[PDB]
Amino acid sequence: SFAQDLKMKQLMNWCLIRALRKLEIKNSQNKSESRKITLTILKDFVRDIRKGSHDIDWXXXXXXXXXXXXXXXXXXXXXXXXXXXXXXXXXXXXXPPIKLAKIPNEKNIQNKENAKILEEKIKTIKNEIEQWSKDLSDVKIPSYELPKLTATTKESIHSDFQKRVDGLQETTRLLKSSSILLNETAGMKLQRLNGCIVKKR
Amino acid sequence: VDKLDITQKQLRFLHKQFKEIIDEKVRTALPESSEDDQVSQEIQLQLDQFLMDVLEMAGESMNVVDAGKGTTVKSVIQEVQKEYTEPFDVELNEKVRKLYQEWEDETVKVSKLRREAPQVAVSEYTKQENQLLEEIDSLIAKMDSSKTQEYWNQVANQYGSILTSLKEINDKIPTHESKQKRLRLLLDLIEKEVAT
Amino acid sequence: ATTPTMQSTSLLTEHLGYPPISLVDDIINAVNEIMYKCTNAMEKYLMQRNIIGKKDFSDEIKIGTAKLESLLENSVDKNFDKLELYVLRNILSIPSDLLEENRFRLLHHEKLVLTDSATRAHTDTSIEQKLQEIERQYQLNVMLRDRIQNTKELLTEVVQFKKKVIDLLRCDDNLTTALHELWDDLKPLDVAVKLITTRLKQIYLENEEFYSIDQVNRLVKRYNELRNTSIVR
Amino acid sequence: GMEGTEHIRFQRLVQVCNKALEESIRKLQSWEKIHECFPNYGQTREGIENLTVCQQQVIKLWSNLSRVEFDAIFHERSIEEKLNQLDDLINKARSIDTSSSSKKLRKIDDLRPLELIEGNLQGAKESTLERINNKLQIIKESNEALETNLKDLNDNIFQELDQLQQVYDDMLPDETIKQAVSDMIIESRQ
Repeated sequence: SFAQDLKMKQLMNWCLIRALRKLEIKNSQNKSESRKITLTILKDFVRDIRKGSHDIDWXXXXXXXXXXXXXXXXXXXXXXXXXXXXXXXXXXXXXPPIKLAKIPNEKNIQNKENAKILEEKIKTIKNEIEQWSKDLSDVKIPSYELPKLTATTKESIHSDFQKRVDGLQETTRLLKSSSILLNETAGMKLQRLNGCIVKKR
Repeated sequence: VDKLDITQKQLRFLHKQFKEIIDEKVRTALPESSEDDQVSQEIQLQLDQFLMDVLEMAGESMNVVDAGKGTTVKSVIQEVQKEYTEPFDVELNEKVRKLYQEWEDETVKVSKLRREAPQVAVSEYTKQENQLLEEIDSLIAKMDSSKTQEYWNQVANQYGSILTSLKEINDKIPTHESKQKRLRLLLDLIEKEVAT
Repeated sequence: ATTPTMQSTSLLTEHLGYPPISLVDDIINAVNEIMYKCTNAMEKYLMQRNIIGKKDFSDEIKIGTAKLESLLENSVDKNFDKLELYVLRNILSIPSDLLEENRFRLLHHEKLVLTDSATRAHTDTSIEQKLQEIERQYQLNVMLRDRIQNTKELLTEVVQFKKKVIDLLRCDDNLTTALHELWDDLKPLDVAVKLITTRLKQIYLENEEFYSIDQVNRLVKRYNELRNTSIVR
Repeated sequence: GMEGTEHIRFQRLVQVCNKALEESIRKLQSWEKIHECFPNYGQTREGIENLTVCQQQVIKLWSNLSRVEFDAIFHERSIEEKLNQLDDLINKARSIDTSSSSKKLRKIDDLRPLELIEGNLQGAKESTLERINNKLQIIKESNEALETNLKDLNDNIFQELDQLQQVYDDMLPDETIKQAVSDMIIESRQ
């Protein structure tokens, strides 16, 4: 069974292998330089591990300030707390505790981006609205639209009929008068041709 | 099976020295200037969740001896995680909500403008600028709309006068023939001297 | 090319009146609201069930609350991620065919556009011609009034004039020329005037065989002056 | 005639929504997960009675009020009309019009704060032109008709008159008789 240091690096370095690999199948989107980069750092990382980087396994650190409800201490004499090595000729409490290099988050980024997005979008929108109101009240252009017997008469027919009656009437007067003057002629002729005889016998 | 016993301090120690190395190198492929958006910082995250995958996978063929089996391992990976960052910056997230609801509202506004504004403009014209039907239908509404006797008797008396002339000349055309005959006989009797 | 998806989101954001994401967000926020209300309400309304007889179980409930909570928060969150993916992809998606063809349009678009210059100029123009033609046709209607009145006027005038000429000339009168029909029994006036005229001509010959006032009166007084008889029984 | 029967889409929305819900409840109608979340208190008899009536309670209430919330949203958005109109519009655009428009424009917006307005105006005024031309065309028709009748009865005037004129012309030696009456008048008298 055991709980050994080598087998820890067997299993762990194995998980690192599989992790790299999976992340290489996930590197189908190569144009993301983040991907190529991260892969370089992680390959050189697993290499620098398998070929040593510094002291590694087991031990702890210092714990600094505690944080446990199970914190309860009780001891006695027999070797006090003063702890460190010594003896060997040639070659300190040993306290290099934890060290941190904090990294920002992700929601900060999504909120930066989304902020930019909503700023430019809402800008374009409110400006579109400007164009609407102004063009409406202005260039509406009221569509303006604004509009703007022959040769016949009583006297003519009565003049025709009267003309006929007058011409005819005049011709008639000419015939009748001709007969009158005629019988006045014959009249005379006989007035002097009726006294020649008288009569006598 | 295989069985690697862990203590919280062991696994957290390994994690923290991994982060030590990763920090050491990320500090050679780039200077310290942080905050870069889709670049640099995306790498940091990708490496975090990378260690999530690595260590989670590790706990499958490996157990803990502090609580029950491989329980809490992810809670301490995630407690050292939170020991970094992700303070949900309330103010920026508040800006996110403000500008998101503002985005929705302004959107609805431009929509109801794109329709309501043209349609109401054209409605107002089409309604007033149809007053041609005052003129036109005024029109089409209108298009549907629902002593001489003396003189006569005088020309008549002229006709009757001509008729009189007719009868008179007809009675006087025989008489003058007869009196003719008489006077021509007489004229032939003067040459003969009209005696006894 | 802008983006056919952006085009579908503009045409749909306009049609709907609200962004598509707004709907799915209302769905999510709603459900998760029921998740929180029902979580702290399961907890709350179960606090009265903590004691079971003698001992206290008030220390073994919040683990179930927290765990079940996170579990169904992630589960539901992802399930409705697949929802919204299905909504914005199948339901609220438009085929790129239509967007490319220029064939997809909205209710707004009883509208028809083009080279605005053409339709505006030709429109205003044509309309104006129509208006002036309206004016013309109206004035022409007035002319129709004129010729209607003229028409009927000539109706009465003619009817009265002719039933006059026949209630006058034909001797078929009401007041004047009834007289007698003997005058008109020889209805052709022409032949009459011809006959009398020509016979009168012949007479005018029978006298124009001269010997006029002087010839005849002198012939007479000559005769008488040549003396005769006086007196006899 | 209103293709696709309007629906086909809102129905699917209901489908996916309710299926995602019920397939998200799977963990509440399976008490094993409760055995995981309550190893000890879940084994208690009274406790598991409580969590039984309470699990049933949450399925029932959850499902009900969730549904009425979905319906409420559908009312908030009148999504029925929007989607039915969406499908309808799509298929009409599939089976209507083709050639009228020579070349086309982008339907997002070239710059369409105006193009929309001016478009609507110009179309509406096209309709105007149409009806106006129609009512005019009517005035022309009625006009030419009345002209037809008036000119008919006018030619009936001229015809009638001219006729009866030549009629009484058919019913009704000036010189030689002038010289006759002259020569005869030459005689004088006392």
